[PDB]
Amino acid sequence: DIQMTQSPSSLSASVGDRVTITCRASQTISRYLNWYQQKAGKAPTLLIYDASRLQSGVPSRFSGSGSGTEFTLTISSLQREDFATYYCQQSDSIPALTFGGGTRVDIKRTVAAPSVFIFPPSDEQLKSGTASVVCLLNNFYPREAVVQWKVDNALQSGNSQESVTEQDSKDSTYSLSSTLTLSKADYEKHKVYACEVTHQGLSSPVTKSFNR
Amino acid sequence: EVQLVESGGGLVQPGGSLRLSCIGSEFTFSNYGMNWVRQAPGKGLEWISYITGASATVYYAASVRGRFTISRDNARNSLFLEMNGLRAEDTAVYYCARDRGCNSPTCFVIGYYYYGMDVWGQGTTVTVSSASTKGPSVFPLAPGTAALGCLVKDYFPEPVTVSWNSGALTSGVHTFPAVLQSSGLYSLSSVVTVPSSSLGTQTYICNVNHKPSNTKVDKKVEPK
Repeated sequence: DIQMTQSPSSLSASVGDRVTITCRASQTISRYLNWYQQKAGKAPTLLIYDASRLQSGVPSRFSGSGSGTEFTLTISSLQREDFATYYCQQSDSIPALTFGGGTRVDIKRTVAAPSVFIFPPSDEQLKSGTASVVCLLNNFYPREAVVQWKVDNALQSGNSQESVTEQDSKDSTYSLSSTLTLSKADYEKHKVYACEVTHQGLSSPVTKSFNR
Repeated sequence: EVQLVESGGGLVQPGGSLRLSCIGSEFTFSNYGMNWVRQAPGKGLEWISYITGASATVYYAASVRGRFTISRDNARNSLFLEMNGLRAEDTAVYYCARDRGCNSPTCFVIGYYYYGMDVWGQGTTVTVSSASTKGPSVFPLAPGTAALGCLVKDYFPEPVTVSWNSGALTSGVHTFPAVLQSSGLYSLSSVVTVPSSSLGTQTYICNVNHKPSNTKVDKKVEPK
């Protein structure tokens, strides 16, 4: 398949900013390159075809350029309705028609470190044999964040899952919840439970912990 | 306006089959090549299949692994995707999309895929799972700002809803997307930040509703 490398994966913008997104194809595709917009909860819509031609109804602030392997989508002066995810797609070779990985355009605000909270498992849950330990990273920006779990200073890998909220409509932040799952039997064999958070708003990682 | 409407999504067991439908309106369906494109939860767009207007050519992405069949009934303005050998990783929203077919401002003579896909349906959701319907267990996340919450664990299928104090508490609430556990059951958390000074005095109750299992739970969350 032709591989499409789309950059960046995440860009923050303010109303009025110019935005540039690039797409590079692994082999030449002439001008057979399209761009789509996908708003949260909606199907994609076609913005540009033939590298640079605007679909009817698309505002003039959108433009596309390039041929061969290197292509660009530019928004000249971003408006509120343009916060969305954008995708390139080559239409030179089938199968497979291939999409870039997407560019998520979110609302710019100042950096905000997370407030971090750790929650032990409840006694009620432990009665049925599993322990969930939860780490909350509240109201941070930007979205990139890393959580590392430690149990008696042993790094835990493979036994946690996390999810992240959508950007808050009022304060433009994100929040993240991570759950470490272990058996009650293992939980009761260890003392110190810790969540270590790395985030751009902190010049060193922050750890929250409890002793069982 | 010109539109496409998908249907047929739902829950199917691994190894099973499912037929999706896509009905077009207000255009001459037989003139256009048609596509299926899918999007797994939180992931990007993946093209999966193509059929020409006259049905004489079909293509499939390698990820189909030659398990699916694309077809159409132009007399009923309908495109179909017959899926077989389904696996958990086929869980996604499935979109049907029409070829633009030309690079002119208005397309009268329709070619192939070279100029993108100009009309998309709203999508239909397919979930592939062997799990059985099950209501959640609700556990406390016990608490000058304090955080508290509820862990809504081991339920199937989606969705669950969570409110706090019967809807009276909305400020500072974050209800997170569920995660799919290796057991095949979902788990989610809902949290709220509140003044620490309110902890001895204000009651905090999370109201959980899992309609698929008719399970409702009200959990009062207090300092341990």
